[PDB]
Amino acid sequence: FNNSRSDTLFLGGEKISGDDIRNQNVLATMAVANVVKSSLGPVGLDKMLVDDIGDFTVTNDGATILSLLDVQHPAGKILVELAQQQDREIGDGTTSVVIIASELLKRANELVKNKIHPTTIITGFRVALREAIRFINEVLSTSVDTLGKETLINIAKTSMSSKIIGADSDFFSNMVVDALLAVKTQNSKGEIKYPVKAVNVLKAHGKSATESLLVPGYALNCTVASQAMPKRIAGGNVKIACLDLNLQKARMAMGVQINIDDPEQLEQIRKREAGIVLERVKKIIDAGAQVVLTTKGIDDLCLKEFVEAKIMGVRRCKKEDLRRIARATGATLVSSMSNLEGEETFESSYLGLCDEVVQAKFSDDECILIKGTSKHSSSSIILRGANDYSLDEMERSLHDSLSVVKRTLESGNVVPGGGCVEAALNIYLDNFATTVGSREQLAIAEFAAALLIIPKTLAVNAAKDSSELVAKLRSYHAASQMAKPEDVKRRSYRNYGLDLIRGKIVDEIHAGVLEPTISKVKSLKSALEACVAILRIDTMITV
Amino acid sequence: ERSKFGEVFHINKPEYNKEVTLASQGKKYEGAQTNDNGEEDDGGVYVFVHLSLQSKLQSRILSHLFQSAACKFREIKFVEIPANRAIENYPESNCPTLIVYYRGEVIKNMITLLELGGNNSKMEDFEDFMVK
Amino acid sequence: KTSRGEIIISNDGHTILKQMAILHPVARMLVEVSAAQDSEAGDGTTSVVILTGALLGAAERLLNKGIHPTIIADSFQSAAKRSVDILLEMCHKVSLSDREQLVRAASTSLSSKIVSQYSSFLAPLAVDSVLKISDENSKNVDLNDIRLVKKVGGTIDDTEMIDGVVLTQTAIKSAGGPTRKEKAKIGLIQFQISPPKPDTENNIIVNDYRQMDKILKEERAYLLNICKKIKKAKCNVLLIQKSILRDAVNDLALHFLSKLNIMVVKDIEREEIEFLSKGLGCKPIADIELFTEDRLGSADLVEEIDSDGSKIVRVTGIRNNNARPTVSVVIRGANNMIIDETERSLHDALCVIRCLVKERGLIAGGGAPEIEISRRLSKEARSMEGVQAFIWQEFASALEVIPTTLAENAGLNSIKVVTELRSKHENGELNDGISVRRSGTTNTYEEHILQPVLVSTSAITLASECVKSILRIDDIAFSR
Amino acid sequence: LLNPKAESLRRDAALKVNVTSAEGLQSVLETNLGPKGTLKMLVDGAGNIKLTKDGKVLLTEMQIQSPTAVLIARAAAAQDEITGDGTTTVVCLVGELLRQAHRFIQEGVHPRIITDGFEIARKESMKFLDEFKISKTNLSNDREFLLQVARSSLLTKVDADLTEVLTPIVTDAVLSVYDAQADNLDLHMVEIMQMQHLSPKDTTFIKGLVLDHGGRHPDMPTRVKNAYVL
Amino acid sequence: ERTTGRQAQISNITAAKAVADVIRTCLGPKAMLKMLLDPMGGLVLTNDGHAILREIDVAHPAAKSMLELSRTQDEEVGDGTTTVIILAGEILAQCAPYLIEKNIHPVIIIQALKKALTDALEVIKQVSKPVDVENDAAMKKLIQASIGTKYVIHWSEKMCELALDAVKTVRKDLGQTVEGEPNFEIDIKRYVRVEKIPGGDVLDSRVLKGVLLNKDVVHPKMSRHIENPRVVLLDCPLEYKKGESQTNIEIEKEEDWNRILQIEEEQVQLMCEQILAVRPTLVITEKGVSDLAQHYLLKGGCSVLRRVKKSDNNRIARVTGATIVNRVEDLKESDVGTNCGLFKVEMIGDEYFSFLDNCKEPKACTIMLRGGSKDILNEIDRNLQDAMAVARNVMLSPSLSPGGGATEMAVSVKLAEKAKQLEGIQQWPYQAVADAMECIPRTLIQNAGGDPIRLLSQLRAKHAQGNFTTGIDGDKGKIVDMVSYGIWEPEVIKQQSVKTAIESACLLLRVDDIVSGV
Repeated sequence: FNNSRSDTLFLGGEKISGDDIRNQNVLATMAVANVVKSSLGPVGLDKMLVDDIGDFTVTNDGATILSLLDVQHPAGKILVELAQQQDREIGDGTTSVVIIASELLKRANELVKNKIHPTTIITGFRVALREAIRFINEVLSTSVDTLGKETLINIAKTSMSSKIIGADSDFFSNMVVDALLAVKTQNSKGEIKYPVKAVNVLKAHGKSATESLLVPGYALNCTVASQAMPKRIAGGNVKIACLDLNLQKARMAMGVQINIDDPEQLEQIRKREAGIVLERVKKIIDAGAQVVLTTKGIDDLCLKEFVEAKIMGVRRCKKEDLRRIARATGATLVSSMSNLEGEETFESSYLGLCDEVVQAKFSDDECILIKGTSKHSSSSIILRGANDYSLDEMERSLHDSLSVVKRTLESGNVVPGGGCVEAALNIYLDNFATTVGSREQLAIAEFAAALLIIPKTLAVNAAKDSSELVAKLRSYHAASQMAKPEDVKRRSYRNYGLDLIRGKIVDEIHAGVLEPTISKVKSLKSALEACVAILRIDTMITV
Repeated sequence: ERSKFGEVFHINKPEYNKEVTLASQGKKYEGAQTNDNGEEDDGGVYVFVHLSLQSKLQSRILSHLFQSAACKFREIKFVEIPANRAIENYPESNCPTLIVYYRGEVIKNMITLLELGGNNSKMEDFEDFMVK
Repeated sequence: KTSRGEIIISNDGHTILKQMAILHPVARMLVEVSAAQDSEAGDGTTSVVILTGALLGAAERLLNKGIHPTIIADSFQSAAKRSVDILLEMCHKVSLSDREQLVRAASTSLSSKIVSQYSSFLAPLAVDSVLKISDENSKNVDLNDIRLVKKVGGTIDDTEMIDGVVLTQTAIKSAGGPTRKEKAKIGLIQFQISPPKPDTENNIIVNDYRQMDKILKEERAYLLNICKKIKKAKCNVLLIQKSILRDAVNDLALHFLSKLNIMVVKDIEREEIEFLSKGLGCKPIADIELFTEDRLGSADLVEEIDSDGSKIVRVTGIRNNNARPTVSVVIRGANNMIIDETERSLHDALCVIRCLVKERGLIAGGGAPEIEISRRLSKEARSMEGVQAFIWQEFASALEVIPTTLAENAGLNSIKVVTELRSKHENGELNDGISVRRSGTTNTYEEHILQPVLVSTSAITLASECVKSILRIDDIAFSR
Repeated sequence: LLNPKAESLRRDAALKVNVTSAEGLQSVLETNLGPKGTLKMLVDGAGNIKLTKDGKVLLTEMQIQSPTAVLIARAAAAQDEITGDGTTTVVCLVGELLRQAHRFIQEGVHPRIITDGFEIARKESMKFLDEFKISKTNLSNDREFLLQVARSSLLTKVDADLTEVLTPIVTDAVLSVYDAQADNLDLHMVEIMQMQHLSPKDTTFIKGLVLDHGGRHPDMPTRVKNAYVL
Repeated sequence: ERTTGRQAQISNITAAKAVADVIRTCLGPKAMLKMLLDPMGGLVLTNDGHAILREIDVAHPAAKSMLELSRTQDEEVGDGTTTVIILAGEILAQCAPYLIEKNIHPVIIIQALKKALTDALEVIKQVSKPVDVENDAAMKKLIQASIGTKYVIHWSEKMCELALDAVKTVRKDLGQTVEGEPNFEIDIKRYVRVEKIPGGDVLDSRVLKGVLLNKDVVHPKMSRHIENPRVVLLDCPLEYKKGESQTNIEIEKEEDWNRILQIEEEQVQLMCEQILAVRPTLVITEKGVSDLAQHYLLKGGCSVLRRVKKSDNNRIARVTGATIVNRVEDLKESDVGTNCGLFKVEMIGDEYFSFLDNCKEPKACTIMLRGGSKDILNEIDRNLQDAMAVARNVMLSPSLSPGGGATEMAVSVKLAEKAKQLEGIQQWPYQAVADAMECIPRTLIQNAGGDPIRLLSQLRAKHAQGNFTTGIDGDKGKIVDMVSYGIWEPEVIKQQSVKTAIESACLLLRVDDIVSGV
């Protein structure tokens, strides 16, 4: 060991080559695999990192561990760079990539000891990667079986399992799933992406949690300014006028200050300043609007006309909310009334129709509910519970659940997780290798066997018998694939994974363990790239 | 102002008594000057001199604490000299050592600084020293 | 791993040899051989080293048989001459005036790079760039006179040759910058336009307001006089070398030059000045006192070209005897990687075209010429007598190292590949060889796997010279 | 169950070490107790040698390596700032108490039981001290008792020959400053001076003050009777 | 560098056990003394658990984490500094054989530890007894335990009353189904700091239902008593203001220098009018206030305080509700701090005062402490802090648990009984927790010099067959009834100790390797 001090080839430093380098690289990769093993899966165990000063940190985040892990080896740093690249591209799953790369390198070294040239191993692994990518593409699916089925409901329950809302998850998960599914839209240029921000959360103390309501419309986080205007106008049919132009008392001139002691001149100046906004308001009243939403606010003086006209004004409205309300109600937010040389709101042209608009009182800040739009597809969640503490906890839990469900939905091409992909690829590549030969069969078989590390590590981290779980998973996948030529399946199904909580084999699609196809594809491709890069090093010189 | 230093400076043995000796000064407009004597009436600069060995725990901890202080105490001078390049036969038994100078004179001689506050010294232990 | 802690991973023989820091004086002959191959051939630095090693092994075996090193060197020289003759006999000649053959060779060379679909433009670009200076029957042509100028922006398809010379710096973007000038003379300036700045101790002493005014007027007058001296020489393009001690062109100097209708380009590095010394055909000016017309060049027009953000100054129509058509190919690309890869690919294409120019024609790759030459030499050596026959047989056996190495590195059966090539060569000639694309022995000629004959010829010659030099060393002594 | 750069005593090792240190300190200060005790010789290394018998001075000047001995010496030193004597008595009592406590602990007696017994015995000893003391009279003619007290104090520190010289000196010096009245006693009223090139027995008492500086003229009177001080 | 297999778990468990064993003897009135030896010649015989855990250096990261946990608990809770470490170490030691000998995965142990934590909390709730948090006599009797036998034993009678009054002033007893239970939101560190007033006696100390300010009137011609006070807080100073960028003053004639004063007067008058627009009675400015500003504010009929630290305003906004506005021009009428009690500045002990109290519940107060000397004041301050921590622990839950290890023994017995019926692999860690709970009574028996085996067996038998109020007597060392002897500890301390120890044990068990990294 420690090959050095060569009697010949007097160079500027030590030099090694061959099996020694291969074994050293394998040992370094195994050392890194030992560090990253416990961080795989939600049931993984924390690891502690200690610096040279005396400080330390504890965390099970594979990316953080790899970033802070001190690796000093020419081949070891390849895995660190691989993990950093995966974090830049994917941002998660680096532990699985590192484990797969280590297993692949170990099996490649085993093949090399079996008189298999490294180039043949690399070619076989690349062929296996291409076949695995093809299989992954063949086993992809979009966002289906999400409405009316327990697919995202289990996701919400899992996210809510660590919060007080877990007790009423059976209903809150349905609420959030429906709210996020309804808001499906093409986004921009047919991107097919759900809204980034949606589903406002409100708090109430009435009834109980099971009575939580989904508002069929939008909600504005503001008040109605003066209390003289009705809080609910035209229940049978209420129209909304959305205007961006400010109704605040205008100035006689931007660069002129009013310093006048004559009552008549003061009255004239005030008349002009209030009359600008009064004309702006009249252009809305003449349109028959019952609720007016102003983004830049409304002054008290101009609210007199609305009060006399029984019109409810709203100040400090959000631009996005008003735009969405107008679009859903068939109207459009008016950016400005200064069309050409005139000043008007185009009466009846930018007024939306709603079934009911009412100022709803809730805990903390109040809001105005706009219900009955022509087409909005959005909703707001009203929280009910025993007390305010439970309401706030449920609000935070709803935020987390909405975030995770939105992340799941935005991925329009996903593949089942929890080891389904790894086992399916293992079976498919095992079948494929029996039809290639040409010195590539061994490499393909070893590559296929390598993917079995991920399910084994997950089972080990779950405190279960990994052998039995992995064998059952392989049997299920083999049974599912064997019936493919028969074009008939009654008890044979695919997409089975490993349940790390109950220690059983379950369908991950229904269970709620899915990951985007890009994540798995990039993970496998980068793991193979790192393994090949490590294998390509057969000479090391240290000057 | 003046925000004079802002960082820990490396010292070589030939300049030890230049960079430490230079505690004995102020600058223009920081004090009174008089007839045939341009020296400020006030005191000089607090200089914190760290005699370090890279192999020792406290030396590594202090390198962190000294630079962290330097980043806030802009007006205080912090310097570091490998202990083995400061004192002929520097003994490991005294390591690390902090000597505080002021106005060219010695103010503190803190020896085996691992006991100057917690073994895992925090900026709280060092800022409590720097205000004494 | 370097002494600085940097880790370098690469399969390039040149970089490996350079970073190996070979300490043995004789082993440095391999680095010298690689450098010579790069200067002449530009490729195959691994093949020359492998051939040198095989010849060294053959020489060791011959010495074990009782053969003196001098006879080994002489017989190796004779065998190398015969092998070069055989190789030249089988070469497929090409004509530099036939752009199609050069374009095909350039495309074949470029196919190994990431940029492949755009090779249809890169290949003719290099072909034309080389042909503009090599024409036909020009013997050896040095490609180092061709400059590759990279600029951020554009895409791969954006490129230009410029038959004259191209500068890498932009014109003055401040007020007064003409940005172009017709009927321009370009000179290389090593000094800077600034007030008196003695290299020794100096200072300005003022005892009155009048003295300060006089000093300011003197400085402005010195700047104006420098600008007027530059103008009087008829230097319409000013190339100021980059400097950090003196302002390249003072604002007042810039205004004076603008009033004098002088194009100003500053922030010029030493490499650009050295390149322009041949591209422009002019001479550097040590100081303003030596600034005259004889030190200036000529050009029909000098202007900054900005089509899609190129902003590159070019000189055309030099029409000077000293100046030569040093074609400066402009490389454009939005990303730095694009321009770097384009530069590397164009360098490889230029090396291939240079190999063709020095010795017209290509030979089949994959070790086919090595196998054929080895077989022919083995057959011929039977007619020789004495130590020469043994040395020729050993040389022929050693020649098969290259195909053996190619087979081993390709993951193929080492012994079987050599036998297959030998059997196939009994019917074909310089047609079948090792190809990584087919993972076996195939018709390299039909696979468009072709390499210049000059590469193999130079490899053989350098290996012979290196083995002769190594064998000729009989003692080592210290000298200080 | 340990950390680097540290050493700890487990089981009863700490008790044994403390007892050994206390016994060592007692043996160090055992020989200098009472008027029949001996004197200790201290060398500072600079050429100065001190021959001292007082426990407080010996403990303060002497360097102590055993941490338990250092603690015992520091605790006993409090006697100087409170009563001015008894340091040797404190050390001997601590040493013997620790000897007996260790002897009982070897038999299985828990240390807390011994501590409780010591506290009870301390309370009983305080009661005995209260019942056993003798009340001194306030008579101004108690000079004989003061002489006896001074002799008792001096015999412990002197060779029994200088006692005859120091006893009357100390008695008179203390009595003169504190008259036969309530008032108060302050030993700062008694000045201490040292003179060289004189016999040890020459020590005398001066009613008033002595000035360091003398005359610088041969014609000045050697003695002045009933002088007016300017 | 790297540790794999059971070795890392063994190392962590050994470090935890080493940390626990040091303080194992720090519990009970019979706690033994310890010797701390520095590398120099100095040493101490301190027996304080916090001091022992603070001055002890540990190299193993797990020991450092345990020490940090204990130090954090020393401030989070008033007691349990050593109990947490001892309990966690005992639990880890008991669980060690299962992880090493029984080959039990750490996840099972962690889950069982969490379930045992829940069960122990339930048992502690079951065994606790209620207390009268409304009757002052019961609170005084309970709090006298942490006040007597100390330097403040002489004034204990009034110390208990002062501490209880302060805690009640900061205590908010509210219960409803709308806002939930506030948990009394008791904060002693920030809004209960004791003000040391030289002179007087402890019996003269009073509790101020608000914030006490030591800033006197900035001008003698200023009101010193307002029956309808209103506080307004500002930051921007009331003086000459320069431009945002470089400002230069150019004056030609000497008499023209009064232009700067005129500009300052104009700006200060405008700012003072803006401040007075909100009908204030006291103006507090964090930055300096010019004399002209003081005069203008006095003209408006209000007091002025300048150069007031942010610490005073932070509590003023709590007890007066005044809103602080950085810029004077941005002051709003709603920022005025109405509902203020008084501005009385009555002097006590030749010291300046400014009372901002009221009959509200701002969850903030000030303690006006008096004493005959500075040392007495400092000692009383420390003892009052301790007593108020104890009172906060008691009042946060109107119940107490028996002391002397009775609670721990009862918890162990009930946990064993429940684990007997679980019928699962997790039963082993439950029994380990139940056995580890016996650490406290073992320590009490050992410190008392009794039989570590027979006494513990008798106590366990009494708990199993008798009541759970039996414990170890501090002085006699025998098994006696805690209620009869008045031995008790707050339930909050026990719950927090158990929860923290079990959570720390779980966290330590989670770590299965220590690797180098920066």
